[PDB]
Amino acid sequence: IVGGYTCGANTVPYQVSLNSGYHFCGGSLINSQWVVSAAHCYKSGIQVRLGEDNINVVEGNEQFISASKSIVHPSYNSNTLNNDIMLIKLKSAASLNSRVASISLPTSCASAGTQCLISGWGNTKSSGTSYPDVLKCLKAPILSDSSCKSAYPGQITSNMFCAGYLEGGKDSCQGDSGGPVVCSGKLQGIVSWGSGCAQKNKPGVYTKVCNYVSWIKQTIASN
Ligand SMILES: CP(=O)(O)c1ccc(C(=N)N)cc1
Ligand SMILES: [Ca+2]
Repeated sequence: IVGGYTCGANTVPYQVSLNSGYHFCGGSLINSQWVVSAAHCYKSGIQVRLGEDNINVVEGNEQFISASKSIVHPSYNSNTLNNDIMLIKLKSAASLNSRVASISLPTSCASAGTQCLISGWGNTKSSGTSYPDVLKCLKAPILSDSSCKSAYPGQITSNMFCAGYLEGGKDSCQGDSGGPVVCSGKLQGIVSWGSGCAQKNKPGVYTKVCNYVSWIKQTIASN
């Protein structure tokens, strides 16, 4: 997260860190046994870490659980990043309390103009590199599909939306990938891609979760 603020420990309870020896992507807890992330975050050997603030210190509220299975969307295209969404089932259910909570799936798509909360442990600079130890947050609006398509000609599909500031300076970044975009208490997006981070006229591109609700529910109902 470039240009954001320190969230505060456990103030984003559905935020997860995907660890394979080190933090490599974010994700969101959608029920006690399932996590949603970006398909471009896929790897074998994922350990899911819940209840994290400082990912380098054990502070007392963590639950580290291994994944028993991961399911990349059937239509994921790694060249275009269309359908950049994956499901990860945990080996055992997480214990839910006020600091580890699921985030509700959307019942409708959110509109341009809606303000959302984006969070993650990714890079905090647009030029160099500086990864934070504690969770960063950014409030940003969903942009209109026209400006989104204007910023990225021939690249935005109906499964994507832009959120951010055209002026630059505030955006998600590398390391935030797979993380949540929550608007009015519902998971609306997944940190997916963008050109560089926080550049002028290159807002962040997010997977449009409302389009995948049926696929998520039935996949979890059969696995
Ligand atoms: C494909 P990725 O995971 O490296 C990524 C994700 C988000 C951005 C951004 N918001 N500018 C840039 C790159
Ligand atoms: Ca920790």
